[PDB]
Amino acid sequence: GMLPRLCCLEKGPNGYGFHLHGEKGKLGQYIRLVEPGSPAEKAGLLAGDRLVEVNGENVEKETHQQVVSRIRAALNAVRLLVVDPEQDTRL
Ligand SMILES: [Cl-]
Ligand SMILES: [Cl-]
Repeated sequence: GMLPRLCCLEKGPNGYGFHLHGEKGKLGQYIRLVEPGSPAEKAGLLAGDRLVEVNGENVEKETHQQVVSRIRAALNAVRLLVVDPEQDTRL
């Protein structure tokens, strides 16, 4: 579709079930290691997706630490707006 994917994740016993990672000396947080059967999987996250917003706030220029803090601050739920970096670029 035209609108980016919005993944709404409900925290489970063992968390959301994904890793968030950045690259060295570069902005951008990306999804990896989406656990089978997890809230992350069920919401439609895929490894390689680039995170654009967390709960309605743009994180494209935030540090790893800042983004993790925002996801953990939503102590039970989170809405992640994500894009496929091979198909979407911020200018
Ligand atoms: Cl991965
Ligand atoms: Cl996309």
